[PDB]
Amino acid sequence: AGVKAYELRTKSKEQLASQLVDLKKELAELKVQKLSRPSLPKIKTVRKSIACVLTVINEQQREAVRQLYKGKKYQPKDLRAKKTRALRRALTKFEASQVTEKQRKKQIAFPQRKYAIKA
Amino acid sequence: AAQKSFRIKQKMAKAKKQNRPLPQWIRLRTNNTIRYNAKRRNWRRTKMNI
Amino acid sequence: GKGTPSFGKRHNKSHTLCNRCGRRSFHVQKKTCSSCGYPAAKTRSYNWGAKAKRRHTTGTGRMRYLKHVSRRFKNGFQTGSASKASA
Amino acid sequence: AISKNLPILKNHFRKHWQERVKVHFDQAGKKVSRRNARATRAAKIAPRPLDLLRPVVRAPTVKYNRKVRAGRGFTLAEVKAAGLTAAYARTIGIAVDHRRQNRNQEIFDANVQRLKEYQSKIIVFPRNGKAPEAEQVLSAAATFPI
Amino acid sequence: AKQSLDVSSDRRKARKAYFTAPSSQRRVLLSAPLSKELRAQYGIKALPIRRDDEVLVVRGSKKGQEGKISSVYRLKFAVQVDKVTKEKVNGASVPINLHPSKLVITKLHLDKDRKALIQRKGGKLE
RNA sequence: UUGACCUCAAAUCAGGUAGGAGUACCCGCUGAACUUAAGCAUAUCAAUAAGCGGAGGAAAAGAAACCAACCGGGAUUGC
RNA sequence: AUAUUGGCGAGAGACCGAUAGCGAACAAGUACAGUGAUGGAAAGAUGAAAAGAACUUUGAAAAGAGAGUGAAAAAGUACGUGAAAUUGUUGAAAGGGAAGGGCAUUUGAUCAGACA
RNA sequence: GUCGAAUUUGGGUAUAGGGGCGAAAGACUAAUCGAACCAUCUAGUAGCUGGUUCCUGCCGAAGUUUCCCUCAGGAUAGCAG
RNA sequence: CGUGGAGGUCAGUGACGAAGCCUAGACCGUAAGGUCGGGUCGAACGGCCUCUAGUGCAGAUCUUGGUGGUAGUAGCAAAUAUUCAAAUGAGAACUUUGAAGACUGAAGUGGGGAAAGGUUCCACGUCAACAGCAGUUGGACGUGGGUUAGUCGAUCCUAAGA
RNA sequence: AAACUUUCAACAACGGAUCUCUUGGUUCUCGCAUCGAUGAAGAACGCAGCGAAAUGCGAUACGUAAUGUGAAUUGCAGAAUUCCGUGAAUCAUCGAAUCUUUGAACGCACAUUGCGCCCCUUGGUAUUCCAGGGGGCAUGCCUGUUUGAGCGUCAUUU
Ligand SMILES: [Mg+2]
Ligand SMILES: [Mg+2]
Ligand SMILES: [Mg+2]
Ligand SMILES: [Mg+2]
Ligand SMILES: [Mg+2]
Ligand SMILES: [Mg+2]
Ligand SMILES: [Mg+2]
Ligand SMILES: [Mg+2]
Ligand SMILES: [Mg+2]
Ligand SMILES: [Mg+2]
Ligand SMILES: [Mg+2]
Ligand SMILES: [Mg+2]
Ligand SMILES: [Mg+2]
Ligand SMILES: [Mg+2]
Ligand SMILES: [Mg+2]
Ligand SMILES: [Mg+2]
Ligand SMILES: [Mg+2]
Ligand SMILES: [Mg+2]
Ligand SMILES: [Mg+2]
Ligand SMILES: [Mg+2]
Ligand SMILES: [Mg+2]
Ligand SMILES: [Mg+2]
Ligand SMILES: [Mg+2]
Ligand SMILES: [Mg+2]
Ligand SMILES: [Mg+2]
Ligand SMILES: [Mg+2]
Ligand SMILES: [Mg+2]
Ligand SMILES: [Mg+2]
Ligand SMILES: [Mg+2]
Ligand SMILES: [Mg+2]
Ligand SMILES: [Mg+2]
Ligand SMILES: [Mg+2]
Ligand SMILES: [Mg+2]
Ligand SMILES: [Mg+2]
Ligand SMILES: [Mg+2]
Ligand SMILES: [Mg+2]
Ligand SMILES: [Mg+2]
Ligand SMILES: [Mg+2]
Ligand SMILES: [Mg+2]
Ligand SMILES: [Mg+2]
Ligand SMILES: [Mg+2]
Ligand SMILES: [Mg+2]
Ligand SMILES: [Mg+2]
Ligand SMILES: [Mg+2]
Ligand SMILES: [Mg+2]
Ligand SMILES: [Mg+2]
Ligand SMILES: [Mg+2]
Ligand SMILES: [Mg+2]
Ligand SMILES: [Mg+2]
Ligand SMILES: [Mg+2]
Ligand SMILES: [Mg+2]
Ligand SMILES: [Mg+2]
Ligand SMILES: [Mg+2]
Ligand SMILES: [Mg+2]
Ligand SMILES: [Mg+2]
Ligand SMILES: [Mg+2]
Ligand SMILES: [Mg+2]
Ligand SMILES: [Mg+2]
Ligand SMILES: [Mg+2]
Ligand SMILES: [Mg+2]
Ligand SMILES: [Mg+2]
Ligand SMILES: [Mg+2]
Ligand SMILES: [Mg+2]
Ligand SMILES: [Mg+2]
Ligand SMILES: [Mg+2]
Ligand SMILES: [Mg+2]
Ligand SMILES: [Mg+2]
Ligand SMILES: [Mg+2]
Ligand SMILES: [Mg+2]
Ligand SMILES: [Mg+2]
Ligand SMILES: [Mg+2]
Ligand SMILES: [Mg+2]
Ligand SMILES: [Mg+2]
Ligand SMILES: [Mg+2]
Ligand SMILES: [Mg+2]
Ligand SMILES: [Mg+2]
Ligand SMILES: [Mg+2]
Ligand SMILES: [Mg+2]
Ligand SMILES: [Mg+2]
Ligand SMILES: [Mg+2]
Ligand SMILES: [Mg+2]
Ligand SMILES: [Mg+2]
Ligand SMILES: [Mg+2]
Ligand SMILES: [Mg+2]
Ligand SMILES: [Mg+2]
Ligand SMILES: [Mg+2]
Ligand SMILES: [Zn+2]
Repeated sequence: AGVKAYELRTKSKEQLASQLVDLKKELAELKVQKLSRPSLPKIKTVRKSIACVLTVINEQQREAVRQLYKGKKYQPKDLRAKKTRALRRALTKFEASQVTEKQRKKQIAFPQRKYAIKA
Repeated sequence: AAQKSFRIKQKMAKAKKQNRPLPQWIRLRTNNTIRYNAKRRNWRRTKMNI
Repeated sequence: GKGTPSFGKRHNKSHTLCNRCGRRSFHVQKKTCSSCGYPAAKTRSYNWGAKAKRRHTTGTGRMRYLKHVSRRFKNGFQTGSASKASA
Repeated sequence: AISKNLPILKNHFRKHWQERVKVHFDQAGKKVSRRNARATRAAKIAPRPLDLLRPVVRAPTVKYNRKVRAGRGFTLAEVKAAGLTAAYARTIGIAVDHRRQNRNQEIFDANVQRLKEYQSKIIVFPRNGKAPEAEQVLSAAATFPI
Repeated sequence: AKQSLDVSSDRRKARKAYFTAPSSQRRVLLSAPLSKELRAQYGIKALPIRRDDEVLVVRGSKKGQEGKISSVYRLKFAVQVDKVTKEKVNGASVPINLHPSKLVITKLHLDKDRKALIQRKGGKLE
């Protein structure tokens, strides 16, 4: 069998919490059986289910925080884009495009003119 | 020894675990190449250097 | 007596394990590793040591992070998730 | 290590020269890359012709002065006798050189006439939007030989 | 011949790309041609073999025999037919291993997707 | 008494940045000897190897305190 | 425009072909050595397919002898071909302090060609 | 030989290579000492020693002249193709 | 003359057997070599005109690997020493038990520890290799079991020193 | 005459040449610019129904989520509901996560699974002692905030 992710995302914060204890209780018991039976592949499925639950609990507690920070300076470092340490500190497009006031008047008055040679 | 640091016992434990022979079911796998365990170790033959 | 009978007195380690490289090169009295240079902030290596270099460089490890950086670069450092078409 | 009757060679390989050998195996490679370079640029560059107008100039010293050869830029004087300023002439594909001086009228006129013919033989599209597609001539050097 | 700069005629590279191909890639290499019947039926020459299909060995020493594919053995680059086996000396039967390029598909096994594949290759499907 | 100023402090003060890695190529420092000279010290090897500091996708160089001596040329880089 | 025995991705060669080519075509910077800095190997190939020898017999067993599989066991997980040194058997021959060699012929063995 | 002390000895600790340590032997410094061990410069140089891999055909020497820190080597003429 | 590879060509040879290897069998060349038969073998390969070179071995106290004679030879001789029976087992000089004879002689061949090893401890199974005779035995091999702390150590302190 | 030595052959040994193979190596060329305090490179120890290794991973452990494919995986066992389907898979892709003990490595140490401090919380009759849960405290430097120091020094009180 085994738990499906898209079905977990509809369960409540406290519903998934109790699913997890149910799966743990389940997995705890199976380990007792494993040392009698000379195989127990059903156990792989329940420990994958636990993993699949914890992801979902985490996914939702994260997208909670991610939005109540969404749109403002200073959100936590692990919700910021990873990118690269260098890309991280590269000049933003705004302070790149920045141009001196004197420079701006020159780009305006004498831009590179489109032209061609025939006549 | 006989009074050991936990780091020393920890390594000591991992070497106990590595001390078996080739589990024979691997021998049957498709394209299986490994014949025996060629990293096998013995206490009076080769020393662990901690 | 400088031979076999004096060898019978070697029971004391000069180096134990190194925390940083785990090599059993960590000099006890000197408290520094003859291999990786720990505690020194930098890592022991030399350009006369080419084999020694090749033994420890990046890629001899798991590259737990640096592994994926080039694929993440291939995709322009996508921030997001993939949506759908069908199937 | 000296024998027979032979020129005295001076072959400097006493350093570690094998370290610094450069075999151009990439001749064919880099020629293609240079052809592609120019192609990619001619496209980015709109009808503009890949190169700038260059002045006539008399080549220096005693050995080369008999020949005239293309210079760098047009000397603020020559630009001014052709009735346009420096700033604008640069946007038009004319190269301007603040460092070159005119001590010689015959060359001075040649460059003003060169500027005249160039101005006549080009079209400068409006700032607006329209871009009335004109089919780039790639050279200037070929259109305006020296 | 190859005209593209991204094709490789290199023999050493091909043989690596074959044996090291992942399960997904072996699916398409393990294609089998449709029978002359099924071809003009479906307007399609060949298809990647799938499991519960129906097949006729048109090459080799099992030539002429037919059956249902019991498993696609992708690891082994071999397909197995239920009904084509070796009876052993101790009588225990064991599967023979067949190659889909030496089979022919006599009956498909159709899916929403298995149909769409035929449609994506531009052919009718009865 | 109160309020500035200069300079100097302290905070688990608000936000940031530096380290290490790699180092083929690049910018610097430091710096040999074997070798060659049929010996050998100046010389050579070599402004090389090893050692140290620092960058990038290129680095550095670059709009002349330049070259010239011509009817002069005209940032730098490279062939 | 220039550099690039690093890195990511590609296309190649009058290159090497398992003592070659990188040390590493393999659980190779491994096994192993060394207090340590460091040093550092050997090792690819049954067959299209394990069809990897059921069963009988001798044996304590390993195995042998049958049988069986296979296109072939003159392919049996000692596994393609399987040279040489060197070894067993069988057959032939010689041998009074070496053996081997040159010219020549007897004897034995073996063999080509050519008659018509 | 000596055996109650300039005694024996464990552990911890200090001293590192033209450096240490030496009741002094050039001793000892990990089987290494009239300068340890490791890698690199390094395929160091070698007028010296050893080796240098198929056949046949034709021709066929020199150990002498002169100069050289030259005398186990070169240059030069001679002989040879 | 002979090798690896390259351009050309003989629409060359080949699973009805390429290459390789073997052969006091045959033939050509003064020779380097070439050719054929038979055997073995199993997937490729050659002639000619040209190109090319990491291109030919008996030596180098040559490199790596393999193998001889020596030779069933030197040897398996220190630490006083063994013996009878039974059990087991295919098999007993060597295991187990019983008996005898001895030894170490508490400055121990006894009972525990520090350093060092790291599972050698213990049980059951068990002999291909290993224990320079043997092996049913083992510190071997296979499979398992076992190390319990408020008071014992660490941990705290300071020593030379770092 | 044997045996023994030697030579040739056949068959059988030993040994691994040779021939034929090649998911490897070497060299050239073309394209590209991306490690790390948002914890890199490296290390240790772990993780599978049955694994010593290699490869992969991190107590969510040969993997979790997502996306594409569209029925496998396979050495054995296995589940069986996964087969006209939000669905097989040791698949591909990868944009979301987890990520032990460490490491520039950052509370202090470290031949120690050694030893502190603060905050929230839970249990033990507890602001103070013990225990469980979670979150924290390195260094240099910059900008700024706040509390300050100095007869360095200006003013202002009455
Ligand atoms: Mg020992
Ligand atoms: Mg070891
Ligand atoms: Mg070691
Ligand atoms: Mg010490
Ligand atoms: Mg120190
Ligand atoms: Mg540190
Ligand atoms: Mg030169
Ligand atoms: Mg180059
Ligand atoms: Mg141009
Ligand atoms: Mg417009
Ligand atoms: Mg298709
Ligand atoms: Mg702060
Ligand atoms: Mg740095
Ligand atoms: Mg040199
Ligand atoms: Mg000299
Ligand atoms: Mg000399
Ligand atoms: Mg000298
Ligand atoms: Mg110099
Ligand atoms: Mg100099
Ligand atoms: Mg250097
Ligand atoms: Mg440096
Ligand atoms: Mg960068
Ligand atoms: Mg560039
Ligand atoms: Mg200026
Ligand atoms: Mg210039
Ligand atoms: Mg390259
Ligand atoms: Mg090799
Ligand atoms: Mg060769
Ligand atoms: Mg090698
Ligand atoms: Mg083979
Ligand atoms: Mg073989
Ligand atoms: Mg038999
Ligand atoms: Mg038989
Ligand atoms: Mg055969
Ligand atoms: Mg065979
Ligand atoms: Mg067998
Ligand atoms: Mg064989
Ligand atoms: Mg004879
Ligand atoms: Mg006849
Ligand atoms: Mg005849
Ligand atoms: Mg010295
Ligand atoms: Mg010195
Ligand atoms: Mg000194
Ligand atoms: Mg020694
Ligand atoms: Mg010594
Ligand atoms: Mg040499
Ligand atoms: Mg030498
Ligand atoms: Mg001499
Ligand atoms: Mg003559
Ligand atoms: Mg003189
Ligand atoms: Mg001599
Ligand atoms: Mg020839
Ligand atoms: Mg041949
Ligand atoms: Mg012979
Ligand atoms: Mg004949
Ligand atoms: Mg043949
Ligand atoms: Mg074959
Ligand atoms: Mg030729
Ligand atoms: Mg050679
Ligand atoms: Mg030889
Ligand atoms: Mg010889
Ligand atoms: Mg010779
Ligand atoms: Mg030899
Ligand atoms: Mg004997
Ligand atoms: Mg004897
Ligand atoms: Mg003796
Ligand atoms: Mg005795
Ligand atoms: Mg006895
Ligand atoms: Mg007594
Ligand atoms: Mg006594
Ligand atoms: Mg035995
Ligand atoms: Mg033993
Ligand atoms: Mg024995
Ligand atoms: Mg025995
Ligand atoms: Mg055991
Ligand atoms: Mg106590
Ligand atoms: Mg404590
Ligand atoms: Mg093959
Ligand atoms: Mg290649
Ligand atoms: Mg696995
Ligand atoms: Mg879907
Ligand atoms: Mg996957
Ligand atoms: Mg610290
Ligand atoms: Mg801790
Ligand atoms: Mg905590
Ligand atoms: Mg401040
Ligand atoms: Zn270390």
